[PDB]
Amino acid sequence: KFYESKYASCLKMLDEMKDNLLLDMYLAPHVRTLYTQIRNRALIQYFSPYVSADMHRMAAAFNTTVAALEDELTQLILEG
Amino acid sequence: SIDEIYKYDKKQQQEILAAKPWTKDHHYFKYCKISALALLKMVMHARSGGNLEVMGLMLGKVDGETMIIMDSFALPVEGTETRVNAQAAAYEYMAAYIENAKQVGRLENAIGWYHSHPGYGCWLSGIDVSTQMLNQQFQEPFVAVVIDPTRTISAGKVNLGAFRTYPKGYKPPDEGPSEYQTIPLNKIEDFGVHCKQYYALEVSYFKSSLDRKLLELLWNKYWVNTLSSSSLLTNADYTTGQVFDLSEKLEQSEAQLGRGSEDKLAKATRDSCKTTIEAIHGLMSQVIKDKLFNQINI
Amino acid sequence: RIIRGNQLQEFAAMLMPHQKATTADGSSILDRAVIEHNLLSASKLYNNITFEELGALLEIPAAKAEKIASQMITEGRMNGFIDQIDGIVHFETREALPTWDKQIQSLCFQVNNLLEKISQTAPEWTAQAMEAQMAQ
Amino acid sequence: LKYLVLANMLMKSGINPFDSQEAKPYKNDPEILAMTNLVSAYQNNDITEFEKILKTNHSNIMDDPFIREHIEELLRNIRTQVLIKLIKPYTRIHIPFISKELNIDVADVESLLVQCILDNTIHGRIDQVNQLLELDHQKRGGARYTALDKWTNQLNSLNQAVVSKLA
Amino acid sequence: TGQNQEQFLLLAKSAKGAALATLIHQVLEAPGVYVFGELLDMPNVRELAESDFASTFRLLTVFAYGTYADYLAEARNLPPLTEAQKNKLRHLSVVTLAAKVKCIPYAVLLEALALRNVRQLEDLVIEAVYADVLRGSLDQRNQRLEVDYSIGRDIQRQDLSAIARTLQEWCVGCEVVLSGIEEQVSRANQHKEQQLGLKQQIESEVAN
Amino acid sequence: SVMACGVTGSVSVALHPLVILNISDHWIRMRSQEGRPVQVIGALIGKQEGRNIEVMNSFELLSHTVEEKIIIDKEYYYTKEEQFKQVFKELEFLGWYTTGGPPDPSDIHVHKQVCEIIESPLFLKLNPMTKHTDLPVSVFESVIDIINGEATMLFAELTYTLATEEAERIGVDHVARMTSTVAEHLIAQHSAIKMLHSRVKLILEYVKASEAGEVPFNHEILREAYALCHCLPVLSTDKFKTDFYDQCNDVGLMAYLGTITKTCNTMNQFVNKFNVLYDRQ
Ligand SMILES: [Zn+2]
Repeated sequence: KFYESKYASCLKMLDEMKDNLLLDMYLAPHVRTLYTQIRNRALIQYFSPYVSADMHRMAAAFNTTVAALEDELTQLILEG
Repeated sequence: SIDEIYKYDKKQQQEILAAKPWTKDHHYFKYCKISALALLKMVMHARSGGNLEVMGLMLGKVDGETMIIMDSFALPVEGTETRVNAQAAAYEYMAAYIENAKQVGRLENAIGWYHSHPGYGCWLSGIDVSTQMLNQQFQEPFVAVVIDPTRTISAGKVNLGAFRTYPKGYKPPDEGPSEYQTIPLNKIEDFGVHCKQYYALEVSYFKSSLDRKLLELLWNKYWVNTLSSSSLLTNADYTTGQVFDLSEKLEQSEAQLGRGSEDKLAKATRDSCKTTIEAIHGLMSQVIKDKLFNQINI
Repeated sequence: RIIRGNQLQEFAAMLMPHQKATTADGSSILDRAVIEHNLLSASKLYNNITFEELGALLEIPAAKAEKIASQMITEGRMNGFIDQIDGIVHFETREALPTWDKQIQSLCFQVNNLLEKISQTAPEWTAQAMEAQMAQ
Repeated sequence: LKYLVLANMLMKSGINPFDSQEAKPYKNDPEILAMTNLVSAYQNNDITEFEKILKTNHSNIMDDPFIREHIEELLRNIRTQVLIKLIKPYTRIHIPFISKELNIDVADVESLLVQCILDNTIHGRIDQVNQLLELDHQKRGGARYTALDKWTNQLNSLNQAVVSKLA
Repeated sequence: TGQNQEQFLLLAKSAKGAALATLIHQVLEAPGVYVFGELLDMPNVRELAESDFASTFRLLTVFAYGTYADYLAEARNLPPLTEAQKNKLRHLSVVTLAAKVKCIPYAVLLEALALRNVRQLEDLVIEAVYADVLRGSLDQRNQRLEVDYSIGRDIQRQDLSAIARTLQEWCVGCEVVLSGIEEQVSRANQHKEQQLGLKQQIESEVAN
Repeated sequence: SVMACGVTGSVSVALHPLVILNISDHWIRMRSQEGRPVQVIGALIGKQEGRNIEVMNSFELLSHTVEEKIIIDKEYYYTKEEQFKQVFKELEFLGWYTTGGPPDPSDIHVHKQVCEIIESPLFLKLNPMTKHTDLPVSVFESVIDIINGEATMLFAELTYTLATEEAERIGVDHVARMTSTVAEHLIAQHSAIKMLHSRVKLILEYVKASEAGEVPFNHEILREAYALCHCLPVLSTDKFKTDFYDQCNDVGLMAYLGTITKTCNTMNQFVNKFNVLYDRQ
């Protein structure tokens, strides 16, 4: 779903795994980094083929609100 | 007599070829006289190759310490600059061309070879030196002409050199001024290795009485082409290529100052000067055009 | 030159039935050749043109003008590009500084033609005023 | 032989099954003629013909599950190349136009364009607000400015290194 | 024009009042004939001025000096013209506009030629380029006509001086540029030699 | 004067000066060999882009005379073609050249032989014994007309321009001149401008002579001078202004970076010497 650009279902399944993978011995102390790295990468892969993109469709595709997406994107432009 | 040089004396050439005065002195040949026709044809061929090296044969004769080039013709060969004696692949073609030329009154025989160095100056590489040494061993009297069509255009002056090699083991005498040229970093190593294995002849040009007349009458209309040159964009990619090189040269000159070849910065400064001076001359022609045709009004 | 429908109507009437051969849906080889000729000819008159106007000038629907222009561009038989939102085809302009140099050439060639015509029609004054240049 | 032609088309692109050796006289068979038509349609990249043969020879192809599973992948493989032939003369192209030209839903057009630009098969970008494809075309003399850029960087570091000498 | 000049001058020297008056309607309704300088300067046509066929001479004056708007302002006095002659006069008006400026907007053309839609204007410009009257290209988006070359129509015996007024303005222009070079070249030497001299002084202090 | 003398044809011939020099050299060499002027004959090669013909190179042709008629050796030409196609692959046979005055019956006879090789060949004639002040080169096309029931070939003259190749211009200029970086670079422009200034002054003096009187009035010539006056200024558009100042700022920035490099070098020299005299390294 990450390769097919289906980021909604991808983050849905990833958040469904999150709490269960949090219980793993060696995997847990990285669960913050990995998930943040994945999400960010997804955001880039989503905006890669666009010159002008609607933020409402993007917020709906990333399971978040438009203002939260605006903050996240502002952070992603500032460094990423 | 302007046209005296066009007279061909076969017996006199045979007498000179039997005498072989060049065997008595390795600096025997000092001058290279090139016809306006051969110059134009070689520069036109060189430009037609674009950024790729081309080569051809030169027809002519000898007269004392002077080598005379009357005509030239392109050779359909691959590997100019990479293959030693690349001309050899055109042997058959050269024999037929000359045979056919003799049928129409071209009497002069092979006097040398020419090839182009697009955007990297007139000199002989290692491959060129091997080729010319072969030619001087088996085809003497022979001369090597090198033309830079790209620098001709950018400098507004013909960039041509005529060269002859020294035999294996023989050392040149004391005097060697060596007129400076910017050599790109991908060629400078080979240049330095072989630069003392040959010498440069003094080049001059000639034209006939009819050429003289026709060129004056051509000028009466060809002046229009001088005020519509547009040299800055015709071969732009050259100056941008040179700047790239200049940048890498400056990187090396910075590495020289870092901790610790003879002053790389001064060389790079003369290179940047030359490139910039050519660019400003281009702008000079453009501004001249703007002053003459645009600033007039009603 | 652009060939009009009317002029083709008369020419088509000059032909034998066998010479009016049709490729597909009723459209003839000639019909299509004339459209393509006219498109290329229009590319020499304009820097850019709308499909509505191009269709009107070529006496074809605007969609057909776009479709055939698009085909000719893809096939490499015409140089240009299409803006589908603005509905405009842009033809190879070749403008900027090279055009300025070519206009200077035209002006100076006009100068030479004018001097040659002065010398041909009145050589007396041509010589009389020619000596004045050497006098300065 | 049907699975061989399916593999010839999925390989991208064998396009010569009955031109090989043993399959030469078998192309005339009325059972596998559908695959000959489909492999020729895939060879020339025609979606209309491919779908016409898939509608005419419906039971001959879609009853078998091994061909039906990869027929969508194959269809998309044709659609990609036809789109590439369609985008060439345009600089800005409408999405609804492509939707009506390829005969595929607007959302699936944008999904195909997203996947295709991500794999670098189509050079351009999508304007989702105005619903169009802004194709990559704007190219000028950018080689000079990059050379001047590196010249600037090297001159910066050099002048710093020259001033570093004195104290 | 060139062939038509001799062809109609031959008839002009062998024609009288009414025949000349109809010949004016024949030269204006003929393709390629856009200059009427030799025909207007004829004594045979000078007789028609202030006579029975005065409006025809005024029509020839409009076709050789004036524009289509000048014809529209005096259409009640001037004889009626067909679509071909109206077109021709429009072509000549575009030539006058092109003589004024290089880039002509569609608005000025539509107002000066009295046209309603853009294609009519575009087709007239095509007819101009096809009759070798104008050279150039049309720009649809910016709504402008880019003129490359336009022919000469007006002879103007009294206003001839203006031509020289610009020619001299070009001459002086050249005379500046030339002198400029002469000076700059001189400066380029004036620096060089000076610098060489200075170097020769520095090199003389090496011995000390 | 048996030739066409009527309507124009292709009327787009661009001639390269290399071709003129080839023909001059051919004539000079044969004259040198025979000790008398000889009519020389050859082939013209180049490119054809629609109705634009570009004459780029030429080569000598072999011929014989049967009784009084000139016969071109066709086998020689096809051999030569096999040879030039190896090094000028993009070029094509465009026509032929010879030396002399206005076209004659012999030229038509030979032209028909060349027409057996290519469909519509050009004919170029060079007069090496010209008495006049204009370049003695003319170019012709052949037209096939019917005069009193006889289908005959005639020549129609074409106007031509000189080529605009930068390397060729520099070569030709260098040849024509045959003798600081600035002083020697703007001399060809200074001579070109001087030539233009002469033409402009001659036309201006013709205008004033006509207007003042005495000198014959001409509607057509002063009309063209009016048309020439209206061609000034060349390119006053805003796009051209943006492009001209783009050029000027590019060269300006490049000059600034070049001067920076030179000053960087001068700074390096100074500090290298200061660390020796005023400092102990
Ligand atoms: Zn070499």
